[PDB]
Amino acid sequence: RPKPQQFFGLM
Amino acid sequence: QSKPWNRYRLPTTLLPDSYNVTLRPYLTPNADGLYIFKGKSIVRFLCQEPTDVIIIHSKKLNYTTQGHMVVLRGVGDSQVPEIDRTELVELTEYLVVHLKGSLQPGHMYEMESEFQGELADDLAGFYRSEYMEGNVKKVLATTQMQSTDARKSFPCFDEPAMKATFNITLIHPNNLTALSNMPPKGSSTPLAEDPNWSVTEFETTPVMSTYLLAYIVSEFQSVNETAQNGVLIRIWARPNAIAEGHGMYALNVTGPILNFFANHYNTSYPLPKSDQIALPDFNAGAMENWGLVTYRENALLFDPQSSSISNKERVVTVIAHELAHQWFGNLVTLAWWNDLWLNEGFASYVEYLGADHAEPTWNLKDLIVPGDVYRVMAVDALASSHPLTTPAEEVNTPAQISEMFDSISYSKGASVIRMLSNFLTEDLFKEGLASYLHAFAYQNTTYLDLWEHLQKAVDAQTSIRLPDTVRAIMDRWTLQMGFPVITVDTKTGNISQKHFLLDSESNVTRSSAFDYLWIVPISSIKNGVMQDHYWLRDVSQAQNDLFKTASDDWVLLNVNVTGYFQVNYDEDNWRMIQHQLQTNLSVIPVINRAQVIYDSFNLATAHMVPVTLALDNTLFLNGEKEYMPWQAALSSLSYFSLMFDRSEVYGPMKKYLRKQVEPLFQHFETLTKNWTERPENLMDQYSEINAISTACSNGLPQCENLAKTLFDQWMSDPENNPIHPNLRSTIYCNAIAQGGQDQWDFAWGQLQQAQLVNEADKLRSALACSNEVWLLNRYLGYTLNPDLIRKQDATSTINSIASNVIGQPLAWDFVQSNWKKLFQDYGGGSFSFSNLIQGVTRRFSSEFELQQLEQFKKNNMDVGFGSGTRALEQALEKTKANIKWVKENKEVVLNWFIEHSS
Ligand SMILES: *[C@@H]1O[C@H](CO)[C@@H](O[C@@H]2O[C@H](CO)[C@@H](O[C@@H]3O[C@H](CO)[C@@H](O)[C@H](O)[C@H]3NC(C)=O)[C@H](O)[C@H]2NC(C)=O)[C@H](O)[C@H]1NC(C)=O
Ligand SMILES: *[C@@H]1O[C@H](CO)[C@@H](O[C@@H]2O[C@H](CO)[C@@H](O[C@@H]3O[C@H](CO)[C@@H](O)[C@H](O)[C@H]3NC(C)=O)[C@H](O)[C@H]2NC(C)=O)[C@H](O)[C@H]1NC(C)=O
Ligand SMILES: *[C@@H]1O[C@H](CO)[C@@H](O[C@@H]2O[C@H](CO)[C@@H](O[C@@H]3O[C@H](CO)[C@@H](O)[C@H](O)[C@H]3NC(C)=O)[C@H](O)[C@H]2NC(C)=O)[C@H](O)[C@H]1NC(C)=O
Ligand SMILES: *[C@@H]1O[C@H](CO)[C@@H](O[C@@H]2O[C@H](CO)[C@@H](O)[C@H](O)[C@H]2NC(C)=O)[C@H](O)[C@H]1NC(C)=O
Ligand SMILES: *[C@@H]1O[C@H](CO)[C@@H](O[C@@H]2O[C@H](CO)[C@@H](O)[C@H](O)[C@H]2NC(C)=O)[C@H](O)[C@H]1NC(C)=O
Ligand SMILES: *[C@@H]1O[C@H](CO)[C@@H](O[C@@H]2O[C@H](CO)[C@@H](O)[C@H](O)[C@H]2NC(C)=O)[C@H](O)[C@H]1NC(C)=O
Ligand SMILES: *[C@@H]1O[C@H](CO)[C@@H](O[C@@H]2O[C@H](CO)[C@@H](O)[C@H](O)[C@H]2NC(C)=O)[C@H](O)[C@H]1NC(C)=O
Ligand SMILES: *[C@@H]1O[C@H](CO)[C@@H](O[C@@H]2O[C@H](CO)[C@@H](O)[C@H](O)[C@H]2NC(C)=O)[C@H](O)[C@H]1NC(C)=O
Ligand SMILES: *[C@@H]1O[C@H](CO)[C@@H](O[C@@H]2O[C@H](CO)[C@@H](O)[C@H](O)[C@H]2NC(C)=O)[C@H](O)[C@H]1NC(C)=O
Ligand SMILES: *[C@@H]1O[C@H](CO)[C@@H](O)[C@H](O)[C@H]1NC(C)=O
Ligand SMILES: *[C@@H]1O[C@H](CO)[C@@H](O)[C@H](O)[C@H]1NC(C)=O
Ligand SMILES: [Zn+2]
Repeated sequence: RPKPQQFFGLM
Repeated sequence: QSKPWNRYRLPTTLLPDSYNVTLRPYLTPNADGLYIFKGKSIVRFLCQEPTDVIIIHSKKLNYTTQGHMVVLRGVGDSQVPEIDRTELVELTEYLVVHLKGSLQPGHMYEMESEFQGELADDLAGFYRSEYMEGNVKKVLATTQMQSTDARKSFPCFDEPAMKATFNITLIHPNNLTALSNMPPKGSSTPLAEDPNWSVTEFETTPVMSTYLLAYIVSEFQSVNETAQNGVLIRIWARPNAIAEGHGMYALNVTGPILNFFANHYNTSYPLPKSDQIALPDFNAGAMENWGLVTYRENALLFDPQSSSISNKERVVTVIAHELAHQWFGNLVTLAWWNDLWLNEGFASYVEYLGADHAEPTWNLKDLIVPGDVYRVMAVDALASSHPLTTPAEEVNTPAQISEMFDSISYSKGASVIRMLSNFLTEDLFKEGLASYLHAFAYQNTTYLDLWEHLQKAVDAQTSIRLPDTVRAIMDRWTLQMGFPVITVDTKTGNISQKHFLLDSESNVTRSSAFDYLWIVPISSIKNGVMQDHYWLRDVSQAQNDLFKTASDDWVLLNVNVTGYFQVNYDEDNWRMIQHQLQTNLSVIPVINRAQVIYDSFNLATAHMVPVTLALDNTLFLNGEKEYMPWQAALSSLSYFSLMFDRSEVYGPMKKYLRKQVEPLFQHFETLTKNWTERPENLMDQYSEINAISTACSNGLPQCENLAKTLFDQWMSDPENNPIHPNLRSTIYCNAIAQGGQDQWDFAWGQLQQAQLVNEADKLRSALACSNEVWLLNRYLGYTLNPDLIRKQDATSTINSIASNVIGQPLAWDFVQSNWKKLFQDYGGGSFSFSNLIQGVTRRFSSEFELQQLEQFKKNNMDVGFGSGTRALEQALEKTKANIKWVKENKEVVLNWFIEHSS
């Protein structure tokens, strides 16, 4: 199933 | 001795050869409101070892076969034993055929069944999807087999290694279109028993896995292109979406992407055609069914009139991801779900490569760093993480299989594969990749097969030299969880690795075969010049002159963050880096300008540098024009805003960020010719988006002026929106914040009449930006009205209100008072109590707020918390962490902002 992921992410 | 039908894995005694499957969805309910599908299937299988039982998967199917649930025949002149009985075993999802004698090795058999199931609106197996065209509720039939739901549509050996060919037939209303993996064999023919129905047969599939089958019956239309090599490319969507031209971007990029991959993989596209279909509200996002890829509408369609550049980027990357699978995953398939990370990880990496081919001026490959690397490091820097690899014998049930599909599998998978390609070089990686695909085409693999083919490529050359075998190196990145922080003492060139955890107090209890030591590829730049590559071996500490500096020189590790690790330096080196960025930032690659910010804030969290060193790392940003480093800062500071935006800290913080972003705002003000024309490439557009966002949210009068003027222009002429889609979210929000009920009521009207989801989303979010208490309260009063705010949008809207510093107490009061809505919305759609609880309690950072969260919890007696249970526990735990963080950081952070805001 499709995941590119949104381009932020940071802890 | 347990019975084989009570084991979750299929026997290996029988292997499928080929299936015939005929499915017939009934798109009109049976009057009680039940939708069904009927089917008939024949599976031909070979007996490998003698057995007197046939075990095959079946889920939620009722059998109408004459006699037993199946009829069993020999192929050719093979005899067949008599059936004793057929039974369904629900737990392990089996149809079990007990025989009076044994099947015989080398013989083939055909097993026929007739069955029916609910065509449920449940996004599983063969299912229905309901949507609206003007006045009319439309219903289509479509599939989602991923992972273990092919068995919900027809009985099959539903494990990915058990490949076969499939002859699909659909029986459907004669004015609807039927699609499947393969082209139709010819024109549809009328169904003899009722010519209102037609019969569409499809060409035989290649040898393939059940989870990749698809079939769809709908009123959808397409835009098409025939590639030079005869491959037909179609984008399918709702007739109105096609007519508005929303399929054109997808059509534009698909040809180039397929071409890129055929070359990249050194392997021809393995199918005669490519269909991609945009489904309304497809919650799974997208699914790589071989020859018929499904997408949620907003992932595939694009409206140039109303869509921002980030929508365009989402389309091209989502397409590149699913098309990647048409070779890696579908042509060569991982033998079992424990290796899912390799499949999804690989696609999650090469999606950037494919998309870069379609949009070469966008520098898309860079986006894996913020998008996947630093994203997954957030959760992989926890004691509660897990290794990429799982023993196959631990992954048995459909639930355990579903657990494979997570952040680690996709994003860390992508990260480690990108690291691997980088240290091998892409040319070498591609050679092994091609070798692997060629060797295993139409078959199944484990990750060890890829490593072996990459090793063959390394062994066939003399230029690239590794400190160990590919397998030994990759074992460090796949068999243990987490990643190292690499610390350099530039006075000596001493270099160290240790398992990185954000919580310096955390206890790791998951043991590693390697004592959490990695074999680490380390690139470096010294004074702007690339150094020789270095490998840190499996030791805690080493030394190399590469990492030793003079007083005026600097070194920086992990160029472009190709390596899955973070870097710390001695303070002196940090200052030299800071000095370089202050005087000439061009010397350090843009990705590394971002890395310095990302890593230092993480290191500060871990108590490995003081928080002031991380903030010092943002000082250069007043001269930074590029997207990523600004993104790094904003991502890292959102928590600071969240903890401090109601405190004395906020004034100096706002002022500091105004100081930093003002020149960038000025830059774009000129560049864009007074905002009339966007920057050309994607990164520069993203930077402008963030620049305007940061300026307006931090109270830069010039941005506030821009927002008011444009929104005033829009209100003067509602039908001609003067605000470019890229800037809508900021311009809308800041304008509503500045205005009162006139701006609010206008945007409300626009939201109510909005034909497009993405525009409706922006408006819904912007309405939460009002600084009027009465407006935000009235708005909260709407969120539960399904005539005004979609149920599926309710919690999102409350969260957006909570995000407003003024809306914070309003939303929290609202959620507490109306928690008496769990018994109206655990059965009336999910809602997501979990995400709502987290959003509204996100800010809590004091003992007093903790007391309130505890006092609210004191309604344990009845109503409970539902799917937000223990998300409520997460909130209590996080509040404690926030209390501790604010107590430790308040004073030091206040003084830093005061000092550096002129
Ligand atoms: C899986 O589905 C296949 C497609 O329907 C089946 O293959 C077809 O079988 C048909 C007969 O069973 C053949 O159609 C014609 O039927 C007449 C009956 O009067 C026969 O004499 C003819 O042989 C035949 N016509 C011709 C021109 O040969 C189809 O030929 C045939 N289609 C093919 C081979 O593509 C499979 O039988 C079915 N599998 C199982 C196990 O039942
Ligand atoms: C697969 O078979 C199942 C078992 O036969 C079916 O589930 C049953 O559906 C029945 C009919 O819809 C229900 O029984 C009763 O039906 C009548 C007429 O519709 C109603 O008046 C009654 O209210 C209803 N009884 C009850 C208690 O609701 C059953 O609800 C149900 N039985 C079981 C054991 O689950 C499936 O419908 C069938 N599926 C398909 C796709 O054919
Ligand atoms: C899918 O690919 C198509 C071909 O590359 C694109 O078609 C291009 O659309 C552009 C935007 O509409 C056009 O650019 C300009 O449009 C303005 C507005 O009318 C005109 O002033 C300009 O004359 C015009 N372009 C030029 C070069 O002068 C292009 O005309 C057009 N290009 C071609 C080759 O037809 C589609 O835009 C694209 N679809 C999406 C969604 O990206
Ligand atoms: C699905 O259709 C294919 C193609 O018509 C069938 O393949 C034929 O199978 C027969 C019987 O084994 C062979 O003699 C032919 O050589 C095959 N033809 C081709 C072109 O491969 C296949 O049997 C069908 N599947 C089922 C279950 O009947
Ligand atoms: C396919 O045919 C069906 C039946 O003739 C059409 O469905 C009807 O559509 C009208 C609107 O035009 C509705 O008022 C009816 O309620 C529908 N009937 C049923 C039974 O659902 C359908 O519109 C046709 N579709 C196409 C693409 O031609
Ligand atoms: C896969 O790669 C091979 C090997 O590089 C390609 O074969 C080469 O093609 C070029 C084209 O001009 C020739 O100059 C070389 O002599 C070929 N090498 C060999 C060993 O044959 C091949 O074209 C590629 N195949 C696909 C399907 O992409
Ligand atoms: C899963 O994949 C393996 C290959 O990785 C398949 O085994 C091969 O089968 C082919 C075709 O019959 C043989 O030519 C090879 O010699 C086999 N390779 C081996 C055993 O390493 C295997 O058949 C597949 N499993 C299933 C159930 O199809
Ligand atoms: C750099 O690493 C070396 C060890 O390789 C450290 O120097 C050692 O210090 C210990 C102190 O007990 C001595 O016994 C060893 O003889 C030293 N080794 C030498 C001088 O080669 C040194 O302290 C490290 N410096 C850092 C981490 O800043
Ligand atoms: C680090 O990443 C940058 C891109 O952010 C790479 O720069 C590209 O380099 C290639 C080949 O030299 C050029 O074709 C591109 O035009 C460059 N893009 C940009 C935006 O400059 C750079 O090569 C990477 N550094 C290393 C050492 O791999
Ligand atoms: C880890 O274990 C120690 C005991 O040595 C304990 O003090 C601490 O509370 C534990 N957990 C965390 C999160 O620090
Ligand atoms: C800064 O460094 C860049 C990259 O080496 C160079 O092109 C540029 O001329 C330098 N600018 C100044 C002002 O020294
Ligand atoms: Zn995928």
